[PDB]
Amino acid sequence: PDYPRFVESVDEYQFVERLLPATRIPDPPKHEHYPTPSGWQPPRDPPPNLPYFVRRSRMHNIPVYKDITHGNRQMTVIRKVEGDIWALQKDVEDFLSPLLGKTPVTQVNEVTGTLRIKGYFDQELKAWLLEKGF
Amino acid sequence: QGGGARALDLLRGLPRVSLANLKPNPGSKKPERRPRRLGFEGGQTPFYIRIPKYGFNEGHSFRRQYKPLSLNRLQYLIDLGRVDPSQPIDLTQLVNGRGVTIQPLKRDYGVQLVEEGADTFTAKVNIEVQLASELAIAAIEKNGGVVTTAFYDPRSLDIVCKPVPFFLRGQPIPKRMLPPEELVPYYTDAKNRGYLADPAKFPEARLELARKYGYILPDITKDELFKMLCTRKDPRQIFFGLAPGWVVNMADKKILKPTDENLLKYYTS
Amino acid sequence: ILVCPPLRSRAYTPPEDLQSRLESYVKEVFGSSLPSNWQDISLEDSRLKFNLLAHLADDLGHVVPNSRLHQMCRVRDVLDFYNVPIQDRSKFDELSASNLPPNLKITWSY
Amino acid sequence: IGIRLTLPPPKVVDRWNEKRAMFGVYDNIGILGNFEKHPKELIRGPIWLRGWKGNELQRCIRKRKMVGSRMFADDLHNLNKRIRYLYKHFNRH
Amino acid sequence: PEPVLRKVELPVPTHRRPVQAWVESLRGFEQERVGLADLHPDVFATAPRLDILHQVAMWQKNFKRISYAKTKTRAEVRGGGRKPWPQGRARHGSIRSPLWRGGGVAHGPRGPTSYYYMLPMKVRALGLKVALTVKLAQDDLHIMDSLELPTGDPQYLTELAHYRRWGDSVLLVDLTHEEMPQSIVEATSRLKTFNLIPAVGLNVHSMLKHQTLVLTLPTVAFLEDKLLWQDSRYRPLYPFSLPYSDFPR
Amino acid sequence: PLHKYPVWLWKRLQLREGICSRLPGHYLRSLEEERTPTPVHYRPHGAKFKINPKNGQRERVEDVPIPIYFPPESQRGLWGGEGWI
Amino acid sequence: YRARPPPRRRPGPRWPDPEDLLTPRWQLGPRYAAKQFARYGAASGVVPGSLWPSPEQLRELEAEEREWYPSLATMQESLRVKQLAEE
Ligand SMILES: [Mg+2]
Ligand SMILES: [Mg+2]
Ligand SMILES: [Mg+2]
Repeated sequence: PDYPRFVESVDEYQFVERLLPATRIPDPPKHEHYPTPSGWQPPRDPPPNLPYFVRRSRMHNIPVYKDITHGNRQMTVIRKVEGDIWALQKDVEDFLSPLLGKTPVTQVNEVTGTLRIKGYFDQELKAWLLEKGF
Repeated sequence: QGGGARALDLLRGLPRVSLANLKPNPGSKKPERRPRRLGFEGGQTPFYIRIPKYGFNEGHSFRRQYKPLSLNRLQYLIDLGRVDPSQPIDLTQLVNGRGVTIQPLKRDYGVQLVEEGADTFTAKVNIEVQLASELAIAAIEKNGGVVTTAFYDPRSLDIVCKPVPFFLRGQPIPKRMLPPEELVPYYTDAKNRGYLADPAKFPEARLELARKYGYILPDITKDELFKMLCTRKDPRQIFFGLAPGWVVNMADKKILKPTDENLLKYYTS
Repeated sequence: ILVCPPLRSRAYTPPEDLQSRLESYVKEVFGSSLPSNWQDISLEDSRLKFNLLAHLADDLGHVVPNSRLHQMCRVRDVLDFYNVPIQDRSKFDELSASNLPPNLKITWSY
Repeated sequence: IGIRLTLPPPKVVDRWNEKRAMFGVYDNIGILGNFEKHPKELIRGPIWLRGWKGNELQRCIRKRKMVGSRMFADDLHNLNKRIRYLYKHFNRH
Repeated sequence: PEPVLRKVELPVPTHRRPVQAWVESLRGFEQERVGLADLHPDVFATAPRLDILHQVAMWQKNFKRISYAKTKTRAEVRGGGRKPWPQGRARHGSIRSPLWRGGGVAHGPRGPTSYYYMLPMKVRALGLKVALTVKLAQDDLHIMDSLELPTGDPQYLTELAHYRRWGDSVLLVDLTHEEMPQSIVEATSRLKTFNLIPAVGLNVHSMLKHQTLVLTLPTVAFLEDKLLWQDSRYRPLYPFSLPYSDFPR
Repeated sequence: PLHKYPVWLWKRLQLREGICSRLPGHYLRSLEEERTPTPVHYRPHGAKFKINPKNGQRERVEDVPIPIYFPPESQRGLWGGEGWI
Repeated sequence: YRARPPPRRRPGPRWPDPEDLLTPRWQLGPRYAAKQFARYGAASGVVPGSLWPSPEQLRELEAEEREWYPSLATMQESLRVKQLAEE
């Protein structure tokens, strides 16, 4: 029956709104000097004119990922490739062949737009793709 | 140049895609094969039995765990706009920006700030964590930021990390408990920037870090963001601007505060 | 009541005066401002693209399908599309139309 | 012997009956409906098998847990026996 | 009177351009080319992933399947408790052994058996994009300003589809169930192969079942908004049914 | 098939039908009440929580009464809650 | 054909019949009422004053707090005693 008395305060609700998360990934803020302290750089504008295009991830990172299977098969994967993937395969082969001293073994997945490379070249490929403007 | 547009161009010639011409990707299906106690060695003492018992995992479920947040990760989150340095950074903002994942049911007690990436850390932030290393604190202070270590209990940590699920329960905001006796020394020590530590000692501790690591302690009082930098929550406050005992009504966008004397005394105690 | 018009034949043969007929239509939609390099006029403007393609479909009776609309970037692209003949004959008619040797007999049971 | 000497009545399936014509509709109720409802809520069937899958042992354990108290005596006895039988079978006893 | 010109409301990647479709009308037989609409390339010009279509089609087929087939084991068949006497008694343990006529089934169906599983949310969303892209690429997608009809007679809609060479089966998608025009509702309710669904009901199975897909302009904006949201969203903290700062809208 | 109600609830359903339903409301409540008898043959835990000696952690503790058998003879007399164990 | 209306979550608070024996008990108590108010607010019909603890519940809350949650001064004093003994 008897219940504690209370007051309805709308003014303080603004603090509650601070606590609500966003579903949408925010767009990176504009910086005066690139790259940022963490090393991030936005994609070039306008897009580089090439036969292929490498889209950024939803987090605005370059989609180059290390992959391993069987505990020993180190591989590098380039995802979100659009356009002529075969043109990217030749460009990657010319770029990596000096470092290895041989033509790199690769697999082109035209359906998924994925280039798979044997060995770890994620760091080198990320910088290489950043220069192109992707 | 055309790879996506070429595939769609080929589609125009081919027959209409339908339920009659679909197939799984080659390699996604292994063909089924049709025919058409463990740890027992057969009599001897098993290997896993003949090894002596040792307390490797004794009390594992009661050990405290802290998710590591590095300065590299923190700087990366700030660079991409997922954590805003212009406001106090706490567990809620870190979780909301997907910077860290906290599992209270797995004995997580918060985030521990780690020194990895201190050399390149440039952001000026006001950040509340549960544990911080000496080097991590120095990196934040050297940039004019403020770092404080605060304790959240399992119930409080669950609420702070996921506020909206709590508000939907319909319970009044509880007051977070004090740290256990063992932790009390850590959180009452200025060297750790403890939230329960004496504010007067802080200047001395802050200067000692500047001397040891060879940087000039900046004067945040002169900073434009000083008011935000010194913003801190009461030891009993889970959320900024929200007191214990308040009930959040998200449907009507209202907050209900109790006026009963006994209730007010309990929540403020 | 509404009477459905008879089914239209899909056969298409490019008119010999197509380039002249297009040049006129382009001058109407886009004006006479840029006669030089009329075939290079871009169709990025949706309103201009609609008027040109709509006029050609009404007159010629052959319309760019949805799949090819994005490919009509320039006026030259529109000219190339209308230079492609379309045939509406059935496969039986196609086989019979092609000269068959005296010893080949094709019967259609449909 | 063993094979029918006449053809069975021809099978006539109505591919465009209402059930087939509308199959799959609302399977994206969540993705396209602000996630107010989950697709598994569409599933009709036993109360203990809605939006859940498992092997026979797991199904029997789940059925007894959810509706065991409402089962008929003989059915419940068979279910209890089955679980015990399956428990030994699936655990390689 | 005036060409209906629809532009892509959401941002398009700078390296791509929107694809286009003709805007038509059902108010008259020859009311084609009433407008020109722009379609987001990431929804209507995605890579044609036939394998993903198979993934989503099979998921729709089986995820809600419940098999009610069940047999009786030797422990459930009536009787059979005793060891048959005929000359020891053990030679046969029970008359309901699977080897015996009328015995239990050794390895029969033990239902009800569920086939429930869920594809990742992003995969199911991608399937819808592929289906929409496949329809447009094969000239099976027609965009309407509205589904309003001159009359409710089904023979009109049938003749209209025939005149425009749509195909034997047409899927009609309107924005909302409540605001569906009565004229199209009456016509499609008497037609077996002309099916009318709301936008929320769009699914890969129905799209493949029907040769032709008809979407209204509002439905296009609705589809692009829902499907593109998956591309840029965060990982979920909790179910999207619960409140978020920016969701819904 | 399944029953509409759990078999353990059939008893309570009987009180909603026929002569049992017409019984006084105050009397019916006495039947519905399930008060816990005073501990006689076991020693109850003092508090809801206790500190586990083995691991030094606060853990919830519950009182589990011992089943007591009351022979028909006890109904004639007054045993003060005691019974056969 | 025309598809049947899309399945929609039933609107508003659901108050299960308390008398019905098939009504789950978890839907009866106060923990369920509090969730109906948080989700639907005023439209729930729950009296907001019930959300907070009552004098009886509050007394038990404070009793539990003092028993297992000592004050800061008590913990600091206890630590000093242990530090002296160990030293
Ligand atoms: Mg891997
Ligand atoms: Mg038997
Ligand atoms: Mg049988």
